[PDB]
Amino acid sequence: YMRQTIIKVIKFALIICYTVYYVHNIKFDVDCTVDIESLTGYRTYRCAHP
Amino acid sequence: PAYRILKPWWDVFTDYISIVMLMIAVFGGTLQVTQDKMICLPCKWVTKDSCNDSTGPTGIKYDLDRHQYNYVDAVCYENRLHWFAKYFPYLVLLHTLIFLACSNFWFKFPRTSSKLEHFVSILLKCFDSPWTTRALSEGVLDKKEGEQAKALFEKVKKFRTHVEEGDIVYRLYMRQTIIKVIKFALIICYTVYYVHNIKFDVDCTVDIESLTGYRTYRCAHPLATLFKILASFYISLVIFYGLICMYTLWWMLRRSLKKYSFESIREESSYSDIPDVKNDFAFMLHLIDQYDPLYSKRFAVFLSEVSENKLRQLNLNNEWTLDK
Amino acid sequence: GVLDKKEGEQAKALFEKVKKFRTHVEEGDIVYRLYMRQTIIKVIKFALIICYTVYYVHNIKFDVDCTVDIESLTGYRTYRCAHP
Amino acid sequence: MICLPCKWVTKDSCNDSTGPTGIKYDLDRHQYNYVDAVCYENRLHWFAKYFPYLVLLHTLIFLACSNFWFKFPRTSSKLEHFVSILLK
Amino acid sequence: AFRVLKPWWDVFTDYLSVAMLMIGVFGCTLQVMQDKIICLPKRVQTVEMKGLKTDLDLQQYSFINQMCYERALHWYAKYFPYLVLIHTLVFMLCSNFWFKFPGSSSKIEHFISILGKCFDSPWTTRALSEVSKKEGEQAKALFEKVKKFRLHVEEGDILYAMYVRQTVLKVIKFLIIIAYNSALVSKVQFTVDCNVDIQDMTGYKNFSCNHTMAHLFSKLSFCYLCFVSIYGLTCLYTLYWLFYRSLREYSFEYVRQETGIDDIPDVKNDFAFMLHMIDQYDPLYSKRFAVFLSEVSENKLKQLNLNN
Ligand SMILES: CCCCCCCC/C=C\CCCCCCCC(=O)OC[C@H](COP(=O)(O)OCCN)OC(=O)CCCCCCC/C=C/CCCCCCCC
Repeated sequence: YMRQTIIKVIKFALIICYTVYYVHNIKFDVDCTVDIESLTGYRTYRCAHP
Repeated sequence: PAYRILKPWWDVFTDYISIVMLMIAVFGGTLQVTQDKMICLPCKWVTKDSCNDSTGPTGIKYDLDRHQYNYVDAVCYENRLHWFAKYFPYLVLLHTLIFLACSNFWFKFPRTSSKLEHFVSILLKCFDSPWTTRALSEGVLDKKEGEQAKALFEKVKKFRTHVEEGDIVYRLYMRQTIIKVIKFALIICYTVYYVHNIKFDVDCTVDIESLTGYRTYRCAHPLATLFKILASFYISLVIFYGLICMYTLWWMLRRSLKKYSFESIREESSYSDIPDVKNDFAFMLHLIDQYDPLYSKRFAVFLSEVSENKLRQLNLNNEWTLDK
Repeated sequence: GVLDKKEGEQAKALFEKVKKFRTHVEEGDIVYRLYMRQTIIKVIKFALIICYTVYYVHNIKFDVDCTVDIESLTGYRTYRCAHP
Repeated sequence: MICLPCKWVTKDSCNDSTGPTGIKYDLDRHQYNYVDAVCYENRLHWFAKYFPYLVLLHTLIFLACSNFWFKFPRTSSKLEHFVSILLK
Repeated sequence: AFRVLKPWWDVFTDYLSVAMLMIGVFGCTLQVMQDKIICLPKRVQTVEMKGLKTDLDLQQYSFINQMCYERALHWYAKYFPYLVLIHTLVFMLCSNFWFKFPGSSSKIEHFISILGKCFDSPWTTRALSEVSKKEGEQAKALFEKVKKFRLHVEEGDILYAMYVRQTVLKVIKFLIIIAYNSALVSKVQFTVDCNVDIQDMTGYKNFSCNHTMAHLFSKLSFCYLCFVSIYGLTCLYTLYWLFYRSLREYSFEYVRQETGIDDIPDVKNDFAFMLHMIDQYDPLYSKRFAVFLSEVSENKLKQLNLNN
């Protein structure tokens, strides 16, 4: 029971750290420069992640 | 549980009709959410906001994009499709929920539910009592059966003192039946009067000329005839739900259900001291008779003081045996 | 022979229950009539179903020639529809 | 329905008359959808459109007929009585 | 079985919570739909009418749709079902808070258990017949149990305060929900004017959009408002029943008039509140319990057993 609680709290800490750090990367407007000019004709695009 | 004996044939029929109407509501709601749309084509030649309706045949070019078509469809679905053809399944769902609540209100309302549970429990234990078989057969008695019969007799007296003064169950059932026929009349009127507005061809004039280029459009509502079928089927079921309910009203007003006479039972069986019961006791025994009259018979022996005296005498023979 | 007392009274009470159930049920024939009516309805329904279903099964065709007079909206009068 | 117009007609009937090239009808996607809807509603036979619903109705009535005496209280009470006494 | 302590208001609020949960789930399922808003640009470049060629691809139209859905559609019209889900979860959690507390549940079970022991005891109707062998011993044992209950539950007042707390929480949540939903129900509109600055991507700056299920969300919001209004009226009646008369005290004076026993005292606090609860359920239970509460009746039972 002690090991289960300790794992459940250390994983809690890791989850909070990595989730809070990367939560700002969920953006609506995203610029992509993917270099597919030979297939599309354009290099840069402005996507909207719904 | 064991409330099936408290539900006569009309209640079972109305419950099954409510299940079928709920199926109609779910099917229509799924169709209206998923595939309900309009396919609107602009009228090229207009005559005062009305379609003029005028070498091989070649297609008419409207110059609209796919999204202009979608915008026209959405606008002529919101503004010109009749409200019945749009909110029919939700109205059906609301009506079914109100019907089910009315049918099952007294099973949830505490004052009536307690009395119904008490009645069904004592009647089941009385019908399954061996003392009923022994008395209707008219000294051998099992001891545990002995004080079981005595305690059940005392419980019957308790129940008669506890339920017979009031008529809340009868009044609640009357009000439920009255609501279930008033609502049926309103449903039939407003559904028959508005079913004809579910059409396949809809002419819409929405004034989106600044965004599309046309004012009047001719639209096809594909899921309309099916909605004309389901509604008709619904109007069938509600009519049945009406007629059955009306019979229930007749069954509750042809005679007084707050007075039950055991005249036939004391006519056939020996115990002629069996009295007549009133109020919720009478109404619930009438409901029991609608399921199986024998359930009343095996109950009646538990309402008699002569049977109480016979049970007391035989029990007194039993526990005070000759040896002690 | 040997007889547990509970078994004996249960046998006698079930004999009397047989008599009571007999005089309760033998008077009427509601169950038989209901079963008769159910079978009759189920056979006449089968007759109607086989009739109208065999008669109209030929109308389920893949290719349907439709003529709907929407020439003022489409420009064509007759179309050749496929029903997948 | 997937309805293509008949270019060659003869009194409301399809006339049916180097490399091949596609026939151009000059119809939008939405005109095609409207034609499908109208010919499905008016010219597809009612059996081909409502066969499963008729089958569902017929099965529901068949199952109601088969299980009516088990649900009708007058017969259900007697059947439960007989089953109980026979099993005991 | 705690159903004997659920009055009509509690059952009604539970069913309203179930209905509101159904509304929220249906709204979320409607929100699942991909086609949400449809936008056409403004000022695009017998009478034969011709269509306006907006000169836009399908991807440009979809981009305009999502841009105007994110930046022009009101947040209420996009997140109303989720708010309904959260509110109905709070209502369901805070409607059973009196029942599911650790110390309260044991008292509730003890009260209903010994009250059922009363309602099935022969000594109750025997005691009414007194007023108007083995069963005597069971009567004496149940009487000791009744005294144990008196010394066990009557001291505290956790049940009444906890029920008052949950009722007040229901009332304030209802008030907040009604206020903000009635304020923001006017924002669920079919026609929306979107003015996102995507002239560089599409060519246009002003768009007229239609929210396809704005009518459905408006009807759902009005139905949820009606359900919450009924819920709040029920909770206000619960508050009125809680505070119009002192539920911290219960007078057995009605039994004092009916039953000839006058030694029957007036219990208080949690005893009083649960007696009021079972009176809402069934008034016979308290009247039958009173003949077991009094101790001069216990002396009469002791004398009867002594003579027997
Ligand atoms: C633990 C992992 C869980 C993940 C498992 C995923 C299960 C389902 C995966 C397969 C999905 C199959 C579809 C995939 C391709 C999508 C096809 C598509 O775009 O169809 C459109 C259609 C939307 O229709 P529109 O065109 O907007 O209609 C407008 C006119 N009414 O897209 C779909 O929704 C796909 C339909 C498949 C249904 C699968 C389940 C959909 C999600 C259901 C969520 C409901 C939850 C509600 C409760 C939430 C709150 C408690």
